[PDB]
Amino acid sequence: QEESVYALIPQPPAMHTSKFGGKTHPAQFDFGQNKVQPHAT
Amino acid sequence: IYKVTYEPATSRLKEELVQTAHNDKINGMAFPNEYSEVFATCGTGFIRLWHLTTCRELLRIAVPNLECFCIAFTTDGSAILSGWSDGKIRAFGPQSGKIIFTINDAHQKAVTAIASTADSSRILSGGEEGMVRVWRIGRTSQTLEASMKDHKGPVNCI
Amino acid sequence: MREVISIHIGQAGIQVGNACWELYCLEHGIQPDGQMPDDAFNTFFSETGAGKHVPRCIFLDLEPTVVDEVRTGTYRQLFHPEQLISGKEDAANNFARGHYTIGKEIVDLALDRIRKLADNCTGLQGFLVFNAVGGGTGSGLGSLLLERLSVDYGKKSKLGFTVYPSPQVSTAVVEPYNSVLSTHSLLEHTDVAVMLDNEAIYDICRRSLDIERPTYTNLNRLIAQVISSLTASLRFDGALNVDITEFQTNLVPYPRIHFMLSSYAPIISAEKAYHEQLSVAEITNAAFEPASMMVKCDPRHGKYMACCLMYRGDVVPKDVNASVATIKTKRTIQFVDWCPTGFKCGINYQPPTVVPGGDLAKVQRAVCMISNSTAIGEIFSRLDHKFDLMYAKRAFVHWYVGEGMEEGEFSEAREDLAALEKDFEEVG
Amino acid sequence: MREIVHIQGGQCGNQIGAKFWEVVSDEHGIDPTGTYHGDSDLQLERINVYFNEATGGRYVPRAILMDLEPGTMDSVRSGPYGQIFRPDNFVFGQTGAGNNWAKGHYTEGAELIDSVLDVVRKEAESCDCLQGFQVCHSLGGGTGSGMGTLLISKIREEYPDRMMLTFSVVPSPKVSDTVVEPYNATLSVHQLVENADECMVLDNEALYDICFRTLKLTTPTFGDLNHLISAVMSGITCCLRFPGQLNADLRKLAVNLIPFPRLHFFMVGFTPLTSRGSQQYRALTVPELTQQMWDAKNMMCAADPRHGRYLTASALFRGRMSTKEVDEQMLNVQNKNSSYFVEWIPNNVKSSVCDIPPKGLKMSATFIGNSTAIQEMFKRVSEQFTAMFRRKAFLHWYTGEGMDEMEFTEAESNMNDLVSEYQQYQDA
Ligand SMILES: Nc1nc2c(ncn2[C@@H]2O[C@H](COP(=O)(O)OP(=O)(O)OP(=O)(O)O)[C@@H](O)[C@H]2O)c(=O)[nH]1
Ligand SMILES: Nc1nc2c(ncn2[C@@H]2O[C@H](COP(=O)(O)OP(=O)(O)O)[C@@H](O)[C@H]2O)c(=O)[nH]1
Ligand SMILES: [Mg+2]
Repeated sequence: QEESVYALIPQPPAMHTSKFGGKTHPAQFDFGQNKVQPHAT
Repeated sequence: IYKVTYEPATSRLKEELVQTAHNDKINGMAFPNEYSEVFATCGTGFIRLWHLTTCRELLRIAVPNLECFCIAFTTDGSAILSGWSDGKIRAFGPQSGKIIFTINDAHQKAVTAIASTADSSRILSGGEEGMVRVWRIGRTSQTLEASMKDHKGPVNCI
Repeated sequence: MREVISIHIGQAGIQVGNACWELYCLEHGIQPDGQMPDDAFNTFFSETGAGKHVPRCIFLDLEPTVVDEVRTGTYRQLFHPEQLISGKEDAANNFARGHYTIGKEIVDLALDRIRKLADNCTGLQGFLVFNAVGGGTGSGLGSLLLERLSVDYGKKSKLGFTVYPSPQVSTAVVEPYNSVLSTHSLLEHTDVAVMLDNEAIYDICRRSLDIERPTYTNLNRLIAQVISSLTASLRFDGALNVDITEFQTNLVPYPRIHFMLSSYAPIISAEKAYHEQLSVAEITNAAFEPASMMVKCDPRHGKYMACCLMYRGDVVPKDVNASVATIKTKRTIQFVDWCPTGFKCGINYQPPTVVPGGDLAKVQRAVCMISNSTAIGEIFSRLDHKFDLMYAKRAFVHWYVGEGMEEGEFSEAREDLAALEKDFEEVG
Repeated sequence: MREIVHIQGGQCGNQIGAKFWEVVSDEHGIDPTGTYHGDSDLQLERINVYFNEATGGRYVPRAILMDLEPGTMDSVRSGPYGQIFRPDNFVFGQTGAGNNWAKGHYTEGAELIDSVLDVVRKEAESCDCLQGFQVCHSLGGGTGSGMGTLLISKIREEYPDRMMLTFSVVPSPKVSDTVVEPYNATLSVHQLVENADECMVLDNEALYDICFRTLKLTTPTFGDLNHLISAVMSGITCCLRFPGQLNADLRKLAVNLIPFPRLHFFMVGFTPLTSRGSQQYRALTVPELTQQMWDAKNMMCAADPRHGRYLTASALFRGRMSTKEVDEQMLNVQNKNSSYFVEWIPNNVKSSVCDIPPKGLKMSATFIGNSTAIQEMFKRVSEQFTAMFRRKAFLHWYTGEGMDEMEFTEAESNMNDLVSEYQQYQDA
């Protein structure tokens, strides 16, 4: 309504990976055993 | 032109509008200043707006009975002026909303040519009964001055 | 006037509620039948019109099978029968059920309690959220509840004591997922969040306590010893009485970093006290020892942004400032450069109380340390691995999507973790 | 709250249910008259999960005995614990099923559902909060398999929220209990893949080794095997009936176990099982329960788990014990023999505990395994089916009931896909 025929038609990332990151291995942990074997038990 | 797809399986009938076209005797063309992508067509029933790359008409501002003549864009990018067979000029906008103003009895009958100043401060109207006039236009107040430029016949162009 | 609201959510929520509330009833001579034979108890209780001292807490859960034990245990004359909220069907270790299906139909009840639990409250310090992340009720209800608490009070402070999934010990398989979903809802809503893992507290019971058959009832008898030490200033006289707002101002540098560690010392058997003196000097060296952490994080891989030390018992400030001074010099402990300070210290003259049948020893000096460190990114990146290892196959998803959830809520709650770990690296 | 309704289909079901309701009854200290004669208040608090109060202090089970040829019902209607059942819960047909899956599912079964459903709803609505259904089948014969599945498809739609269990006894590999066994097997499997939340599989073969190897029995009668199956069906709902420091509802046992909606076949065991001579030597410690349950001998199904990988697993310990020894043991195995556990699931065991062991023991357990060796039951069945459907043997009995033949092939494609689902997820 405002005589704006120019305004009539409008014409116009990887997350990251931490350094600490790592899978827990059965070492550096005093709660459990300290080996990994195929079919021991 | 409609594409009516009907399936009797569920008895469902849906229509689509493929293409539209003007009715008859497109009177006037208009380009918005410094714009080569959209244009406007004044016809014998109402004003339609189209664009360049595709037909895909944008809107149809309707006036029921009397026909439009010599559609015009106010300079520098502004309202659309349209003089009708009534002898009256009317202004619309981009979405064109509601009539910006109606200069009524702008001529005796059937105003035929319409032009604007480069400053969008006055509007020329050449009528079919061989007369030329100009109206001064403020921002929200219109000025009806009495130029009365007499010409020898219908004003085809201004 | 110096009062807090103690919420317990889930099973481990009320599992620690039985340890904490067995402490305050004993620490103030409050018999299990309410009455005892001011402001020493007004932090946790509310004297009625005659004699009775009801607590100000709320036990919330979905399985009655535990909340009814409180109804039949010796602490049944204690609680207002409406505080012990319970449900009919449970969350079934499914974050969606605890958030979308079942959570929405009892929060309207729980909230009415809080409104009727805060009117008698004249000056409220802050809410106290005992939560167990890893279950539907712990993660779902907790998340849905916290958002409701933010929009009601906002200005009040929420403290989050959330048990976190340990690296090795895991009593579930899908506990990676609902532990991730909890972050997006706790982070913006808790004012500060303490963490502790069921695994780290196990080894504490091995070296120090020398107890070889540990059980959940043992560990909870340690957490209660933290909050008792944490809120001693609220209810017991002492040099440098430390409120909550003070505690919170000088510990959280940025609105994001509010995930902190805990410790306690001394933790010893009732017989090795005969082989030690446990001076203020000796304890504070053990609070900063990595094996005395209650979480399986290694502070030697990171840096300290602040620490807070709440001492208790026969302790005078001349020895606090001395033992703290010989720590800033120690090479192992690295403090991030933009804080040359970093210690808010608190002293009390009320030594830690001991419960009959407990494992700790009667001592006259005790320390509880709560540090905000940048090494906390470790335990937070393991989750970013197990979640990305199982979610690669959409395993167990059809349970979450079937309970009024979607697939976006997984990737959304995943980026929030990356958005967080950068914040633990921008501070380098 | 949290009630359970129980179905017994077929001759086998009407006989396992005899021992099941004998075992559970004693555990809750109720007489074959139905009067409670126990000692503790622990029996009464969760008695309504299986029974209903009645005038005179009786407790009548919530079972439904359905069978054609009521002859076998006349046995249990006459046994020692036969006086407890409601007589209106006995629904039976005057004719026979003939070990024919068709007429047990199409002609005769279709004549009883109109009455059976009035039975199941009459006692499904008396439940203030229904938890789920549980059935006991036999995939060899006609009544158990045929009517069982037809009962399920009616149940699956009427109650889709609740959960249906299935202790289906499947055929034996080395000996054939019937001749038309493979036809009844697949045609029933094709119903279980779509209309069952969980489904345990058992085998009379493996039920013989445990009595021939472990129990070292001499004359193992079905009266003893059913005392084995009843020991696991009682071992599942302990957390529903008895409190424990880590409870496990029936629903949270599936979401932690079934990654994809079609791998709902499991594998069970029980511990401890010793001779009457060896009970003098072997001790009862969590390290003992944990190795015998994990072994490849107590698997009550005839499928060696050492031919595939464990997707997930479970364990329902019973008896006041140390919750740490349980957690470190089940962990110790996964990383010990890491070749039988999948890698895209970091921790794939759930662990429950109960303060209440069996009636005559101090420690006990119960195992549930979801292994990719369960496909071996399907191969051995998929071949015996295609050896005789290839020549159209014994089919005039199945087509004589108006059956099609694509219902046979659809039963084979559905199976021969289920045998591949168990192989993508088994990368060896
Ligand atoms: N320190 C401690 N941790 C516990 C205790 N009980 C359970 N946990 C841990 O809490 C986690 C599961 O939380 P729960 O509260 O049992 O589950 P939930 O939040 O109620 O959700 P649902 O199981 O679906 O009802 C597990 O990892 C437990 O190791 C306890 O008594 N003390
Ligand atoms: N554990 C156990 N299994 C049985 C017993 N009796 C039969 N079964 C099995 O049930 C199978 C036959 O199915 P059956 O129940 O007799 O036919 P139905 O009446 O149509 O269901 C056979 O494989 C039997 O071995 C029993 O007493 N104890
Ligand atoms: Mg729980």
